[PDB]
Amino acid sequence: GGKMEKITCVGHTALDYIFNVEKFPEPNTSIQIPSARKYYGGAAANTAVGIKKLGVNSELLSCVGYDFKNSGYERYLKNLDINISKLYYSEEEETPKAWIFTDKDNNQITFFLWGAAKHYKELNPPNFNTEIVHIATGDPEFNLKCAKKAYGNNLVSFDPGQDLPQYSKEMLLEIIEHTNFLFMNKHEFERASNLLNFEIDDYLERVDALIVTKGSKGSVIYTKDKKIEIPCIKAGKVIDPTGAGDSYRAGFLSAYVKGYDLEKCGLIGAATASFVVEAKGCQTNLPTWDKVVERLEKH
Amino acid sequence: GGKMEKITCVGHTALDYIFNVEKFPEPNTSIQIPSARKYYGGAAANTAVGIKKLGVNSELLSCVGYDFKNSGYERYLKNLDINISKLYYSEEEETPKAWIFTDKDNNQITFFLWGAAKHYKELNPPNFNTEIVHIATGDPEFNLKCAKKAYGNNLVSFDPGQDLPQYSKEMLLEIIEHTNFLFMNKHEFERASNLLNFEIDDYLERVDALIVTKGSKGSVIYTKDKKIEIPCIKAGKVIDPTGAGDSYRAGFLSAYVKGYDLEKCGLIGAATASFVVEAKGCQTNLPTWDKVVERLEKH
Ligand SMILES: [Mg+2]
Ligand SMILES: [Mg+2]
Repeated sequence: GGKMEKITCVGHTALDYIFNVEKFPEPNTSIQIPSARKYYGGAAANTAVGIKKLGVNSELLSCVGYDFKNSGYERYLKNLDINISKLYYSEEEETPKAWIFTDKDNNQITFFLWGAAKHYKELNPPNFNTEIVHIATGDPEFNLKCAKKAYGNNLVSFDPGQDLPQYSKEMLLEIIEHTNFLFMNKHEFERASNLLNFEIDDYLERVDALIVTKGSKGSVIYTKDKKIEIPCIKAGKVIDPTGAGDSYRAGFLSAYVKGYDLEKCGLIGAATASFVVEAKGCQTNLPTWDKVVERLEKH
Repeated sequence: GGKMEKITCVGHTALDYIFNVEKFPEPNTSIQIPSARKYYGGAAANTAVGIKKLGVNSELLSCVGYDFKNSGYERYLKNLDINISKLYYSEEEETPKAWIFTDKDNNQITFFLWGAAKHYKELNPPNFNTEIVHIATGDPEFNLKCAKKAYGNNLVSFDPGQDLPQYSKEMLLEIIEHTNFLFMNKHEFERASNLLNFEIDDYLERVDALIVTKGSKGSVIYTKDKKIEIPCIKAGKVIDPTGAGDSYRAGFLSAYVKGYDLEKCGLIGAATASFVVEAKGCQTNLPTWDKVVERLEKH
């Protein structure tokens, strides 16, 4: 049939570390970083936490490591009442991590430790009883299994994100054919469209809504019937843009479950993203529902 | 007076992590690393462990973090009978770490998390009762305090290493004036000599032995009386060159304490270095004394 008032987020739960260096080192040189704070991250977790903060029950499906057990992150999620019953805990691998070296002018070079994500290929998705299954970056093969199992039962939301290069023409077409809400940033949309030889109408033969996000230039929602332009919502002061995308999706999907029309979903996504960019870390300044509604009332 | 049959190593104790990536990422891209093994490291610790493996009692003076306590590294050092009574344990900071991203052609870009090394400026050196105080990379101000306190009591060994750029003409002259054995790699020697306007004889007015290491082209020992050429000792197969320098110093200083002439000290240093380069990690393939003597017997 169809399922309950909740959203499942599938994909990375990770610890993000931002290392403030002066200059990237040339061969046979040692530069340093004073300290490196850890932030709770991972696209799936970011989205799940944002959804929960907006008053919608979320559940998380990720592979975590031996250093997740009893650690800051686990207690943090338990304290937020996020259902983590579906987490796979690895005995051998550590939790996925992103080690981000950033310079003095603010140019970022990153890295992603796969770690316990190696386990996705050993696993198969459970049945989902949620209204929406949102598939964020993770293991593409497992993500396709999730889309193909959920589609026609749960609404499927998908954003290929930085995983996009790993999808062949054929595999991308397959997951999109099992997607209800397809989110892509503009660069990724152009790349996907060139790969698929798709125009907008080709996506809309397969999905219910295509949402192209353009950051500071807003977003656009395309359906069969309509093109909806969503403005960017002005933040107070941009400290960290990293969590913005996941937070827009968190807001959009939360609004959808809460029963608003797609335009309002877009506006809530935009308003949500405007909060997260005000602080460092993808989950640090996630807003409540009433705070997001209040900000849209001003803008 | 003078002191006992032991060597104090001052400076970094660190955890080294080598991350095997495909290509360094361009702006707004996510590449990955499958896993990242941890190796026991830090120039001071590397040297102390190498010394101990050669049958000479060593002690370590480093600032370590809250994640050192009870961790792999602490038990490992205790099990090797390395005196770690002088370690400073930080409550607030983590242990220094080196995060080394390496590519497919084998080009390395590195980073050094300062962490608990912030505490050196809060501390002052104890009296040392050892025959040699070896001062490796660390906090230059604390290192100078160590040299100035030890000189004329303990023999002082010093290598500015990758810290060399942090020393002004004046500060470098000062620590060298309190050094008995000065080690430098050739590039660092040329840089130091240009900065100081020193020729070899200028060093020798201040130090007892200047040891210039040239890796695969061997090393040279200069004293007032003599120039001693030390060949490189052929290894089996070079897997990791990272630990080679510290191991040469470990061998050289161990031989010195064991009462051999400087030429033999050089040869032992060379032979020791030939073992460490055969495996990944700076301490993983550290040889015993008899094994080092045996290898020189062949070469
Ligand atoms: Mg269809
Ligand atoms: Mg003098």
